[PDB]
Amino acid sequence: AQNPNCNIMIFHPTKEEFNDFDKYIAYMESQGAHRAGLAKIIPPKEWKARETYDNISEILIATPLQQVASGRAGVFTQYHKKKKAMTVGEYRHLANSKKYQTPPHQNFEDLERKYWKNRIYNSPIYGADISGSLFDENTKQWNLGHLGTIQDLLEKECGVVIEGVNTPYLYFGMWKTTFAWHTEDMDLYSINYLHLGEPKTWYVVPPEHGQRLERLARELFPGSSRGCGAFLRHKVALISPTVLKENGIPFNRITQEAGEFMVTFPYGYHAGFNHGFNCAEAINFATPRWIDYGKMASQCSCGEARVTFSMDAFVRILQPERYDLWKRGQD
Ligand SMILES: O=C(O)CNC(=O)C(=O)O
Ligand SMILES: [Mg+2]
Ligand code: NI
Ligand SMILES: [Zn+2]
Repeated sequence: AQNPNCNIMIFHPTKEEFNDFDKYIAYMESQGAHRAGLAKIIPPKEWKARETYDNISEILIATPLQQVASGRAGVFTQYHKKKKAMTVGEYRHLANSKKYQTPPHQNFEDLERKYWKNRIYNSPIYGADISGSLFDENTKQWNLGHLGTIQDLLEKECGVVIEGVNTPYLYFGMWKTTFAWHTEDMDLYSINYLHLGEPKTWYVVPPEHGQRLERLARELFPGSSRGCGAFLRHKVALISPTVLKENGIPFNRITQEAGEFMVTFPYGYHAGFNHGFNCAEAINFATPRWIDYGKMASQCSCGEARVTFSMDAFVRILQPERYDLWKRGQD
């Protein structure tokens, strides 16, 4: 069995290997990459996403979200308070302000220490989940707006044509902006390209051990767990690496820098934080190997998770027994 310790693998595809996206995902899996839940892909030196980032300031962040924490430093939830619209230029200035800017630090490990010590005492503002793309239309390799769609994959594998669309999303971050512990909708893959700016640190639990994280989470957030049998779908709970280690939860960590891709694999729980002002693009995707995970994915039906239009067909076709309850949670 390849990668039996479930380490995060880093790949350096050549320009030739960068042509065929599906083929390379399958290659990474042949080497055991998916066992970690997360892989990093460093693009060949010949590749670029676009020519420059000099002209992005006028993008609108219609609903910036202030991420307010509750709990203790290593075990907390966050809620998202909606703020007034602002441009990316305005958001960048805010991120760089004394109130929000990254503190002085020695290295990534020092900044990680500072994150986990102090995150809860601040409320950073995240420009998350903005439909759009920063890839140039002429970028033919690993262009996240040009991937094969999940509806087409489902139709190819299973024969059923379904409604729905699959487009990318932009994320504008600042110091301490946080992504809570989650797997993707329907336990899909995700891919995330860090276009510009400061790094993103990731934590990940191997898919084969995801239920260990779920059991810890139920213990640590006992009210939330009574409320919903899949409350991590709410995407609000944080647990620090120190707490995970104290509880024997297998995990790994890695820092993504600008110009690098990360892929999350089906049922790979992940969480993390941004180091300073940055912009990432991400999308969900599927492969043949996903279908079995999609059939078994948990679902939130309590009303909280509320998701895209396109998840309806995935539930309907892959989880017909669950569909009526889930759709009620949508309504
Ligand atoms: O970058 C973020 O805030 C969160 N991203 C992801 O969870 C992802 O790409 O799957
Ligand atoms: Mg612009
Ligand atoms: Ni994710
Ligand atoms: Zn729920």
